[PDB]
Amino acid sequence: QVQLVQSGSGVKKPGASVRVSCWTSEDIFERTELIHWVRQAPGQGLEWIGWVKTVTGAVNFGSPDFRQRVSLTRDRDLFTAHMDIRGLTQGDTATYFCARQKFYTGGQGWYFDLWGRGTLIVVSSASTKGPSVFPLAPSSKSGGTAALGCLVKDYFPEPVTVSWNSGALTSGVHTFPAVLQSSGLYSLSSVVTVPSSSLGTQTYICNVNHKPSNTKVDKKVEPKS
Amino acid sequence: EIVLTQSPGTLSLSPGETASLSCTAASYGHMTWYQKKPGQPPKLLIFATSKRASGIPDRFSGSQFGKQYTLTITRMEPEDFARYYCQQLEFFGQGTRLEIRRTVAAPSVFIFPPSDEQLKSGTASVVCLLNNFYPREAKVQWKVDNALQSGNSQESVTEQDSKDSTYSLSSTLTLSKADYEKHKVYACEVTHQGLSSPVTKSFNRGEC
Amino acid sequence: VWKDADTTLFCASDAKAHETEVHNVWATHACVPTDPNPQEIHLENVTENFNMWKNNMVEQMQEDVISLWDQSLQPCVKLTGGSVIKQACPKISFDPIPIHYCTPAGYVILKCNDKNFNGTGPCKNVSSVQCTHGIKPVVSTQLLLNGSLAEEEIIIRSENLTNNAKTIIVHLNKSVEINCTRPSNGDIRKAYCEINGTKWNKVLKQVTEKLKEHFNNKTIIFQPPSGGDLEITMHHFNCRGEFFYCNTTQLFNNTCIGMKGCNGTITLPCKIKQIINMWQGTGQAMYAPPIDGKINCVSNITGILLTRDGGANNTSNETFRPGGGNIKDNWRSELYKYKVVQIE
Ligand SMILES: *[C@@H]1O[C@H](CO)[C@@H](O)[C@H](O)[C@H]1NC(C)=O
Ligand SMILES: *[C@@H]1O[C@H](CO)[C@@H](O)[C@H](O)[C@H]1NC(C)=O
Ligand SMILES: *[C@@H]1O[C@H](CO)[C@@H](O)[C@H](O)[C@H]1NC(C)=O
Ligand SMILES: *[C@@H]1O[C@H](CO)[C@@H](O)[C@H](O)[C@H]1NC(C)=O
Ligand SMILES: *[C@@H]1O[C@H](CO)[C@@H](O)[C@H](O)[C@H]1NC(C)=O
Ligand SMILES: *[C@@H]1O[C@H](CO)[C@@H](O)[C@H](O)[C@H]1NC(C)=O
Ligand SMILES: *[C@@H]1O[C@H](CO)[C@@H](O)[C@H](O)[C@H]1NC(C)=O
Ligand SMILES: *[C@@H]1O[C@H](CO)[C@@H](O)[C@H](O)[C@H]1NC(C)=O
Ligand SMILES: *[C@@H]1O[C@H](CO)[C@@H](O)[C@H](O)[C@H]1NC(C)=O
Ligand SMILES: *[C@@H]1O[C@H](CO)[C@@H](O)[C@H](O)[C@H]1NC(C)=O
Ligand SMILES: [Cl-]
Ligand SMILES: [Cl-]
Ligand SMILES: [Cl-]
Ligand SMILES: [Cl-]
Ligand SMILES: [Cl-]
Ligand SMILES: [Cl-]
Ligand SMILES: [Cl-]
Ligand SMILES: [Cl-]
Ligand SMILES: [Cl-]
Ligand SMILES: [Cl-]
Ligand SMILES: [Cl-]
Ligand SMILES: [Cl-]
Ligand SMILES: [Cl-]
Ligand SMILES: [Cl-]
Ligand SMILES: [Cl-]
Ligand SMILES: [Cl-]
Ligand SMILES: [Cl-]
Ligand SMILES: [Cl-]
Repeated sequence: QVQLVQSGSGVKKPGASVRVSCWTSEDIFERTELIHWVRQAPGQGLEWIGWVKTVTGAVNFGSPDFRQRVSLTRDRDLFTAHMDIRGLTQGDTATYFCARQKFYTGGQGWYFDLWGRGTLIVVSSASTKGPSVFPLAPSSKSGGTAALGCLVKDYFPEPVTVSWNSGALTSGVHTFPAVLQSSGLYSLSSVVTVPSSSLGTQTYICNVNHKPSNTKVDKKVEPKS
Repeated sequence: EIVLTQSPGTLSLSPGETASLSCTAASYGHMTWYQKKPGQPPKLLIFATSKRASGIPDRFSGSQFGKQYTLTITRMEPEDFARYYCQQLEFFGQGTRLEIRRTVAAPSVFIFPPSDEQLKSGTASVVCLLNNFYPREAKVQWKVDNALQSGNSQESVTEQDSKDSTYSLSSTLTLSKADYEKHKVYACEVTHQGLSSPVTKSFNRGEC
Repeated sequence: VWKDADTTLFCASDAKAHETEVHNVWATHACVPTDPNPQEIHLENVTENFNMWKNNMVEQMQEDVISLWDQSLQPCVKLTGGSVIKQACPKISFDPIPIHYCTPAGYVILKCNDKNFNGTGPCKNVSSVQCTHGIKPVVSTQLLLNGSLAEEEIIIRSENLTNNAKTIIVHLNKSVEINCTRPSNGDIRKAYCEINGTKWNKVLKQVTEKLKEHFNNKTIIFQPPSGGDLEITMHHFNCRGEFFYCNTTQLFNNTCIGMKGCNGTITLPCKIKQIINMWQGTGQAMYAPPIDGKINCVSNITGILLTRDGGANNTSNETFRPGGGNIKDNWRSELYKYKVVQIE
């Protein structure tokens, strides 16, 4: 199940246009009759956007909105398909996939056997911003286990990476899915459970990296005494 | 009307068991089925209703009873737990989430007050953690001086753990520094099938 | 006793050995004389299934027409991938002739004579023939030209009407003349096609009435193509060796169907193009400018190629746009009633 290649994910202001591209090998493109585009909004299902026929450049769409705002083209020489979206709205935030349909499907409908890795497009007027990192301090206070963590708050856009003790600590770690705040900035928690006896005998540090803003932070977490 | 109806919405099974998913279509039409894991694109499993895609192991099968199109996975492997979608022409089913069934486990619950650092900045985030529980269904209720808080909380839940089949959940209650200063008792109340009654973790503002 | 099978066909024609016209030259070599005594045999009480979209005769005709164009209409400049080929590209005599397709020994062709047969499924009135009827290999997009007509009602053809990636073929039961001219000298590439507005609109109204039957009496709407190469966004065809591209926007005018300011002659603007995309799918070709004089082809519109808009699930209407591009569909439009079987 080889993958088709796609352009990198990115952030676009509302109302902007974007181009997402999808390319593959000569052999594969040659055996592709239609390239379809399908999107999946965060936490939602799959939605067919439209197709373009590789040989003739003919197109079709899943809705008038899509027919209006989306352009589907291809370059047969470069084995590439393009999806241009204009007038980006908040409702357009999604991972966009390109997907291939072979020739000679006959009467057996639509099935896409090769897919691109998908391109995340995030539509937001928010500005790039590094996180503040706050401690989730273990209670000194009957399971012999204690939990601590870091609150990685108010950054944009995704993603951030979090490790503990520079990667030396991986067991018992849970790094949660970021949530999008009404401020338009994300917040994320990472926690780790340890033996209660370990507090005060072992040092725990979360390492936070937010490459978009080139912000990196190391936060020591200890019980509030 | 609706062109495709997929069911069940959720399916909990043990490795080695067989899963039966169906997509009931308004009209006859060859059905397609994909597997979908987080951060990865759909993978073709079945097409033309019953034909297996290249490289797909024979434990995956498709068929139909009239307009009821079905995907069967016998003797499930760990790797087979994921979301599944049917596709008939341009339409996709709502999806089925197939997760690993284990015995019920009650969460360990922890509460974290806001840091002094954060307070200085005018904001207080209070965090409640539900750790390593099953099933995934759980309810967190926040209370401040016995007043039920609503609309000022957000939560996040992890993907089922690959090794112990449990879930963990984090909930953040966010208030202004001033509102935090105006109250004393901060409580997180957790409801869960593994708990014979709701557990409450609390702290008193400004107490060691 | 017989069964569905595929085999190597041969062709037959009335080609003239003295003729310089290129279809004649090709068929003089490739084909035998037309059956001097064609006889079909009705198969009493016989029902047979057909599938026009999975008919290997279509593939063999496509191969012939590709071969014919390859040796008679070679471009002065061929651009395939990145490599440039330069070769001679003299003007030629060009006018399609009827070609018959015939089965070898031990095989026969079954012919469906149901008057409203749509190309797939059971056929109740079946006969056997040695050769198809004479089919002109007219290459065109959007409109099928100089073909045969549905004998009873207008017929809608599709591999799967609900599959919006499948082209729909409308088979007319009354042809409408289209009269295309590049006048003698001036823009040598400017041309036009004239069509009788009244006749065309009446046909197109009947087409919508037939379409309503297949889409639950929903409202039927035509629109111009939304994208693609010029060969498909326009009515593309070859007249006297020259490649025409005509704008059909006026041809699919909803306002007329159902007002009366439409009756009268419809003039479609066309252009002759030296640089084209080859329908063969083999890339871009460049030809020499058009010959001098009055370039004129009068043709019968006997079919229409359509693509239906997606996204109309829960809408009150259905929208169609002219299509084409896959020339095998052109041959299907004529071969639909035939299939090869092997005599056991
Ligand atoms: C198309 O038609 C065939 C019968 O001709 C049918 O078996 C098939 O299910 C249809 N395919 C789709 C995708 O609707
Ligand atoms: C049956 O087919 C014959 C040709 O073999 C044709 O002449 C006749 O009109 C057809 N009859 C029906 C029932 O359509
Ligand atoms: C053609 O007829 C067959 C058999 O009656 C039917 O199944 C099919 O839906 C028809 N196709 C169209 C495009 O009307
Ligand atoms: C063409 O077909 C339509 C029905 O689709 C019918 O009303 C009309 O009479 C037919 N015309 C001819 C000349 O057979
Ligand atoms: C086609 O159009 C040309 C130019 O208007 C005209 O001279 C000719 O008479 C027309 N031919 C027919 C048969 O209508
Ligand atoms: C166009 O067709 C109509 C209907 O047949 C006919 O009455 C009219 O004379 C035609 N217009 C011409 C020939 O210019
Ligand atoms: C056809 O002509 C119309 C009206 O002038 C124009 O809007 C449209 O762009 C043309 N189509 C093409 C393919 O050029
Ligand atoms: C459609 O027909 C109307 C009525 O004759 C005409 O006014 C209008 O220009 C036409 N639109 C086209 C040809 O795009
Ligand atoms: C259609 O057939 C006539 C001859 O009967 C011919 O003059 C005309 O040019 C043909 N059209 C095309 C596009 O070949
Ligand atoms: C067009 O079809 C008519 C019958 O409607 C026929 O009489 C005529 O010969 C055909 N004309 C051409 C040029 O093919
Ligand atoms: Cl819409
Ligand atoms: Cl959204
Ligand atoms: Cl703790
Ligand atoms: Cl991470
Ligand atoms: Cl169902
Ligand atoms: Cl049905
Ligand atoms: Cl099944
Ligand atoms: Cl804050
Ligand atoms: Cl609760
Ligand atoms: Cl031969
Ligand atoms: Cl030859
Ligand atoms: Cl001959
Ligand atoms: Cl060729
Ligand atoms: Cl004939
Ligand atoms: Cl019909
Ligand atoms: Cl159909
Ligand atoms: Cl003239
Ligand atoms: Cl147009």
